[PDB]
Amino acid sequence: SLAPEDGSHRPAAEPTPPGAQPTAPGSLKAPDTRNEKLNSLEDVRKGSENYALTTNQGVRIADDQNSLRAGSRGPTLLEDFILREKITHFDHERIPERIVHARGSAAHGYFQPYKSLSDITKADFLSDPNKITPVFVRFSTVQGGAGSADTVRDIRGFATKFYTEEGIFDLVGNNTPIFFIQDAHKFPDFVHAVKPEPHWAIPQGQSAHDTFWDYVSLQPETLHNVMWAMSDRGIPRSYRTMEGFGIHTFRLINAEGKATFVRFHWKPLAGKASLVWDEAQKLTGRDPDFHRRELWEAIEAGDFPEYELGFQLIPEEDEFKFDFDLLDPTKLIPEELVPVQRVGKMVLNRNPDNFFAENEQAAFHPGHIVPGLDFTNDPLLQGRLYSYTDTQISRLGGPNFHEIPINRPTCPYHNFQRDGMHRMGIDTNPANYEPNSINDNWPRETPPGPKRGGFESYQERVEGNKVRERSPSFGEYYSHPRLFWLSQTPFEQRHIVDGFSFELSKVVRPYIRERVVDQLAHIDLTLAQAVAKNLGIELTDDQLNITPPPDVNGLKKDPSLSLYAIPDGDVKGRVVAILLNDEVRSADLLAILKALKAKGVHAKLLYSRMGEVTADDGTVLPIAATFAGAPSLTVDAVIVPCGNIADIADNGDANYYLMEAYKHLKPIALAGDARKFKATIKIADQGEEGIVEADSADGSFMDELLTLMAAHRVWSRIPKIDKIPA
Amino acid sequence: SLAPEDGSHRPAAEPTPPGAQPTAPGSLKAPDTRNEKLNSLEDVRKGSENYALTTNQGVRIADDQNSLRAGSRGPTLLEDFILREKITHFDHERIPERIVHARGSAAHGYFQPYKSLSDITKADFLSDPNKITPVFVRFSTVQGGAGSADTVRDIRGFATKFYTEEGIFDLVGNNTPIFFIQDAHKFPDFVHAVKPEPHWAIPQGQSAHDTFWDYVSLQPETLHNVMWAMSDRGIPRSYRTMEGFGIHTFRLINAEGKATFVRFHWKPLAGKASLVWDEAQKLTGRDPDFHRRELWEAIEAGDFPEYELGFQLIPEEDEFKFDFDLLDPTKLIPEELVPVQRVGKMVLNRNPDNFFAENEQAAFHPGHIVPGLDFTNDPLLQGRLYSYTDTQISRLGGPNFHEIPINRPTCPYHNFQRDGMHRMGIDTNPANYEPNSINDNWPRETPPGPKRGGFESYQERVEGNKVRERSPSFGEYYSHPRLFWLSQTPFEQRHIVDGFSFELSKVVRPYIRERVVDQLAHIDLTLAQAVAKNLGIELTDDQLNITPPPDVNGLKKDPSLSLYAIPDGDVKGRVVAILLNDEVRSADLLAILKALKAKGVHAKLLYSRMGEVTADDGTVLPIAATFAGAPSLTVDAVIVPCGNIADIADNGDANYYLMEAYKHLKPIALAGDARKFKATIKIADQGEEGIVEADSADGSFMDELLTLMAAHRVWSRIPKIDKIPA
Amino acid sequence: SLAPEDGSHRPAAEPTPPGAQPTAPGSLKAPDTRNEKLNSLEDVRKGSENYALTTNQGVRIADDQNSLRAGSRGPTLLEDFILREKITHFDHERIPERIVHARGSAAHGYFQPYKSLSDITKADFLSDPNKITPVFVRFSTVQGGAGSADTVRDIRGFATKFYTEEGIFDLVGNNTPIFFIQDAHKFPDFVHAVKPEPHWAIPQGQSAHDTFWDYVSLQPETLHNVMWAMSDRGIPRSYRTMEGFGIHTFRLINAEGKATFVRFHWKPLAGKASLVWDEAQKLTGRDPDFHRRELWEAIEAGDFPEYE
Amino acid sequence: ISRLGGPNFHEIPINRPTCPYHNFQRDGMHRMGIDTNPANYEPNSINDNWPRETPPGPKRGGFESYQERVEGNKVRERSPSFG
Ligand code: HEM
Ligand code: HEM
Ligand code: HEM
Repeated sequence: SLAPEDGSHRPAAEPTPPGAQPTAPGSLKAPDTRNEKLNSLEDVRKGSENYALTTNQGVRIADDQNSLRAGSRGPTLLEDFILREKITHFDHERIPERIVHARGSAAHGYFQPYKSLSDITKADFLSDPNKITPVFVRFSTVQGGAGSADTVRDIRGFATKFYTEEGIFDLVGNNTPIFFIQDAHKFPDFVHAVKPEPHWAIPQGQSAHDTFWDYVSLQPETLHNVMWAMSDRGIPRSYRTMEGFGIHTFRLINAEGKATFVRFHWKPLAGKASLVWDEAQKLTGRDPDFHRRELWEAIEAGDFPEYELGFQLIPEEDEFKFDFDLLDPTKLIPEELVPVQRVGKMVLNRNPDNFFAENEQAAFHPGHIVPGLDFTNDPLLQGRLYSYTDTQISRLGGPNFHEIPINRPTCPYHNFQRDGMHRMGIDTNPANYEPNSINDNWPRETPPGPKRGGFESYQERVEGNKVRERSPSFGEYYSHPRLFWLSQTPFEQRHIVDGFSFELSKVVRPYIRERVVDQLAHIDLTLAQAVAKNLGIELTDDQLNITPPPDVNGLKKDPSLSLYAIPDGDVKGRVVAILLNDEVRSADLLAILKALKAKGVHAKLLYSRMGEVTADDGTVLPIAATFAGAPSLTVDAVIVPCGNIADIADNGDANYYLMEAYKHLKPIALAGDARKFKATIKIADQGEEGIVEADSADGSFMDELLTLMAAHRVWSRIPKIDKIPA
Repeated sequence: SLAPEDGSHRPAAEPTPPGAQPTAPGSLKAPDTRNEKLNSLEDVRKGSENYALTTNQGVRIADDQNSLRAGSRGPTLLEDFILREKITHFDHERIPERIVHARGSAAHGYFQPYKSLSDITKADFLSDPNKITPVFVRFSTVQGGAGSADTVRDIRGFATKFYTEEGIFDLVGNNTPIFFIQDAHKFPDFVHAVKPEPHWAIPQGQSAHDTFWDYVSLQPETLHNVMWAMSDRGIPRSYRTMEGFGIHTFRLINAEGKATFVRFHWKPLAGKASLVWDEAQKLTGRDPDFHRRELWEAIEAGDFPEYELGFQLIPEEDEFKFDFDLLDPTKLIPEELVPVQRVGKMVLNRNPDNFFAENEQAAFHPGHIVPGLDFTNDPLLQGRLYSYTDTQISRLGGPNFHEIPINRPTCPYHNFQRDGMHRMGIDTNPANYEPNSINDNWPRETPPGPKRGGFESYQERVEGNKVRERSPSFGEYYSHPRLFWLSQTPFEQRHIVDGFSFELSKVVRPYIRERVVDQLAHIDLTLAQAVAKNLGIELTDDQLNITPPPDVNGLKKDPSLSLYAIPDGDVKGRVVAILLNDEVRSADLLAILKALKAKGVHAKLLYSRMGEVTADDGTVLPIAATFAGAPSLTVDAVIVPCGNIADIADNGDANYYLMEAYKHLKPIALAGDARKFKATIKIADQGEEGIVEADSADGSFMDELLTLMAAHRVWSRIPKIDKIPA
Repeated sequence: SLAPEDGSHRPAAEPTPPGAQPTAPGSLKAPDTRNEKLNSLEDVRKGSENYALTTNQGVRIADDQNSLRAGSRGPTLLEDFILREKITHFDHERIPERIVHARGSAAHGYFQPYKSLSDITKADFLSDPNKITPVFVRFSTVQGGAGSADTVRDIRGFATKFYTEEGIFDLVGNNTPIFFIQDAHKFPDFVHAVKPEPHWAIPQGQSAHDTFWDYVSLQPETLHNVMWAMSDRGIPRSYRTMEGFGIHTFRLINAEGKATFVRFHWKPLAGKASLVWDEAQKLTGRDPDFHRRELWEAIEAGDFPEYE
Repeated sequence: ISRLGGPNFHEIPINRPTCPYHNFQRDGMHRMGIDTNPANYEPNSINDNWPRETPPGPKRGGFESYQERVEGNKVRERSPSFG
């Protein structure tokens, strides 16, 4: 039952493009990629080659194919301890998934700051540009279970665990800069409304159902993050191509004791990019693991996810200087008013070895801060501080979840806590309490100070009566959705209209749709009217006369809110499909592959069957996938070289591949006789912006395609796609 | 610094006698003691001296005395993550106790065979007299909770984990050679009957209640082990002075495939010794931790518990040679018929560092066997095989309880099991199934063989129908109880009678007592009449005429069944109380301590207050405890030196000390005017056997006392003790 | 039939003095003692007389004495679903004990006010003397495990659950009027110092050990409750003869919104009474269930524990 | 047991039998039924041995396994008839 004689079962332990080798555990794929956290996990890494199969008690197994029975056709016997331990472990494999963010994908990496930030914070991980901090990052969706699809419309989580010399700091953020609700007390109501409805547990991974829109229509504080979710921000192309945000205002505390308010940002160095709805939704069917796969394969290829940490900083004396409350997590701070200061870079450069042990069991919690940081009274942040530790208790089995290897600090940890389920650490301290004399009071408290000090809270003044009451300053719900709307390009606005229209069409109770449209009329009447037209709703005279909400501190738009208004495209790590024929013109394929290689763009060679085809010069070309098996959904652009085009000219899958790519706004390039495919996408002979065509592939043809790919999608084609049957 | 300036907070890291120093974690008390398992635990041992106090995430704490509040008389705030982590861990410290044997005391040690047993077993741990195998041993009671008392009347558990090079072997035995029941189906019934009654949860630690004796009276198979429990075997002096037994017949399998039946024995090298019932019972009140303390203090003193492993071996062809079924766990194999062959020595030489992490979390299970051993169809053993894996699941939190450090093998273990709560090992195998080609099928099965082979079951023939039926050969209940009863000394018989008499007097429903007396009359009429007289019950003419059961294979006694018939007294590690007065004669004390020291016997110097006293010659004498503080129950003998005897002659506690010791059959030695105490225990002037007396405490005064100690207790005193008001 | 012909296996369902009859579940000893909470539990009470022995799935069992085997001296078979269920249930009977107060004894009863307290509180259970509120009360020690002894020297817990028409109110108190420490951040340190020491898990049920006195010596705020514990308050004669206190100042709030500060007390109508030390210590050996037994038997006798 | 939290999963409403169920099993996490039987073991006399075993019969009888003949040696072996 062995491996093939040629060694082809084992992936090369070097960087390789997606599809070139089977994927593997990180420590086998990239054994030389190290950091202090990855090294610390070596105590618990288990090999396998050359080892005997055993029970968990170390007894070697002779026959792992059969249960013990009284005769070979007889009953199974109770005394088969080998069968019993294997089946017992299997029967207890599953642990509860996370209440929210159950679907997620993670990797290891490292961070380092660009310069010391000691004038604004004493946090050790930001004190020295040459001090590197290992990280572990998990990206997630919010609503769906751990077996749900990746490219759903949803907010995404972006959680980073920094293993610092002064403790673990978890920055537990999302990919939009606000949340849906203002006070943690409402979190279970909001989550219950977006999650599958309770009688039948439908729908998975979707906010397109009555209960979500019922809640939104009755809680207008949700409308800002709803706008984000209905835009193409809700359907990122990759976890590499979305922004992150801590949402809450936190504090930085320097060695002099000065507090500065801060909001955290991650900027993707691969740039911002999103799918379009129909593409996203079909990809949940054709590849429900698309983002998990893309992240893993980018790290294997050396296309490491990179992100810049950024801080918006506000001095303490400017707390009340905006027209919204800084402590309101439904409000963003526009970068036109407070710029994001660049702070450091994070690089994700190694995949885990075992998804369950490292990803599934990782525990992130925003209460895990370090000296030099502090909280604020944001009432959503305040309630989060209760929930992360308590949940990690039923999910991970007990109070020792910090001893699960992925969660362990790499700095020292010593205290008087003892026992609890699955206790690993064996304490030798004669004392388990303090103050004690019997161990000379060790381990000891440490006064706060500029470095290596004990944690002390910032001594914020508190004055008020004990109340359950929302601050009046939080009761403004429409100005930030309007600012967002007006900062989007015209095509992004169209996609927001379509996202609300699609979702509310799936709400069965028509009055809920009408109440959402009335909320939209309080944001922008153009938006309201465009959604109402798709729902066959007519706005009333009163609704047409609602006064628009005020500008946000004088702003009419802020272009940093748009994905696309400011070009930021980076083609390295993108992928093109190359549709082969049985006699490819090898000069075209040479020119194509050379130009893609120079820009770090990968190729996938597709055909109508698997195996190999031979080019005109004898080059044998292995086929990555069939046209049906790896649809246009999964690539960024499509190139069709010349050769024997008659082999594929009448193939329905090949023609549909181009039609889907065209409808989804992807760049298409056709060389030579492949130009006959222009006819299937039912447009021009003089050509069209977005379709690169030439007698042969070459420097100029590839340059033009690569420039298209740098702009991500061909937005100009939008009006030509409603007629295409695809 | 809170430690005293003179360093007297820290115990000496060297062997010291009981009470000389405070006790400590084993690796701090005996850092030079090692073995392969202790060395492998080093990676999870945590120190304390010189480290900062932190959260579990490694953040240094500055103030561990106060919660975060809004003003120093204000409400506590939810953002106090340091308080929250500390209270959350504490809130979750407890795990379920074991269903039975919840009260237990454990130690590390090692085992070595005296010679290779390869002719009868291929078990690696028995293959070489130079091969030393680490062990971890837990002794326990059965019925009471983890917080119940040590010196109850009960069966004791004796469980040994051997960390072999071919797997963990757990020998999970008790301190009697049979069990109460024949088939595992009845275990919940028996245990429910012995355990506190379900309406009110009384009594703890005791079988002296209606439900236990109701079950016994209805299930005469229980009578053999009940006889053992009612004897002084139910009240051992120490875990170091009891026997252990595997109970079941197992098999040894050699390299040629030959099976030999085997029953396992532990022989205590300190000899056999037990308390008397009134002493045991009072000790549960004065020191409920007396056996746990004694085991720990013996190891800290260097009085290491030592046991010889022995095998009773029966050839396969002798399966049916006895009057009873070898597979019946209510029958013993008399050592007159099959002698115990010595196999090796186990020495327990290190205490744990942390009781919870190493004792509470240890998991022993008799299904953990290694190549060279195998099971038999004993129907109690068969059912045990189901129970120990399952229970260790709710108890220890999941299917990865072998990764808890004390449970881990020291030999390699590799397999395709994955996940489960609290998974520590991070598997790098590309495959999690076999057969596989992707990892060339590793880890791989191993054929059985003479050494280092895979486990294969012995191919025993099975023939019969699927039935729920007890074998007729098991249906004999009285002959082994009678052999036991006949093998006892007269004083041991008297204690058995008194054990039954006391227990049945606590049974509230009189017919249950009557039904039990009827079962006794099927064993031995003398026994049944003596118990009946104590209960005011008169035997009928029919009961007086029940034919005794037959002898066992012609035996009418076997002295190996008695604790005391064949003297095996060791005094090393025993303890003597020395009662001081305010002006002790130093020449007496010097003599006493010198002789005790030469024989390895400990002393505790007692008085009517703490502090010190001064001898006649000015020597300062440190007092260990007061008369009331360390009662006679806790020592093996009592010595009173001369001096100012009028200081203590009318001290009620000093008098009571001697009466208690006397009642409990302990040797008592009186020097000089300490002979005035004869009147308080009613001793005549010619003296009496068991009271050592003289003008001073030498020539042969110490030799006579140490001779009485070697014989444990003064049995011949028993007729005199009923008069003494104590 | 295994019961004796004369029926002396079954205690009479009428009050009887301690030792006169075997003790029995409450609903069999006193079937006509009722309150709203005891009546609401009727849906989950299960009987036994005249019913067949079954699996948990309702399958009747024919032989509850033997495992299924291949021949009557053969190996046990994995298809024995009856054995498997019965052993699986037994293997999971235990749950974690309480972190503190693990040893306790409980009874049902009821509470009634002497007068309407509406001028000081709007709490509905205090609003009318004819309003009866069921209670369930658990008394406990603090340090020992659930199988430790009753007459140790310790603080005792006195916890009452009031099943009111406006919600459950739990009054979770002890038998002395203060506690050992000031701020909850220190609770795990104090409890760890009083509990059995971590290396060897001794001593059970006792504060007479180095780490407790270490902490006391270093934390003089403890000294007041230590005084109480070393007095005979630390060794009550019975749960019926000790006082109870909520310890903390709470607030009462009336219908006008006025707050009054309040501390809560329970006064034993049987009076206050304690053991002496040598008697208490010896009793932990002769009857470690002494307090649990005394409470049960007092109720079976009609000597109901009463507290104001 | 691990999925549903303990050995009393039969008392979760959807899993409950609609016929009678009585036995001597007790306790476990999440125990809903409050047993009033003085006995939690059998054989017992203190409750006249109830609940009681029921012999097999044509209707409403105790379960008994069919007495199939077993013959062979203790082996980990796939029957050749399955190959
Ligand atoms: C700004 C608003 C919030 C953001 C950005 C946020 C972000 C996230 C992210 C990214 C995760 C997944 C961490 C991972 O990958 O494992 C998560 C999990 C969780 N969140 Fe939050 N969340 C927010 C609000 C809240 C609120 C208000 C609560 C409850 C009061 C909460 C309770 C949870 C819980 C229960 C989990 C599961 C944690 C676990 O099992 O380990 N979240 N959150
Ligand atoms: C010969 C008869 C038996 C002997 C000598 C025996 C011995 C022991 C001993 C010494 C322990 C304590 C191990 C330790 O110190 O942790 C124990 C625990 C246990 N026994 Fe047995 N026992 C016997 C029969 C049974 C049977 C028939 C069953 C169930 C079918 C059973 C179920 C258990 C369970 C559930 C535990 C607690 C295990 C744990 O939580 O780790 N015992 N037994
Ligand atoms: C005046 C001070 C306190 C008193 C009077 C008090 C009283 C009690 C009582 C009577 C019980 C047992 C309830 C029962 O019978 O089930 C109990 C249990 C408990 N107490 Fe407190 N206690 C106090 C302080 C604390 C503090 C400061 C903490 C933690 C910060 C705490 C945590 C606990 C916990 C964890 C249990 C176990 C509860 C359970 O498992 O159900 N106690 N306490």
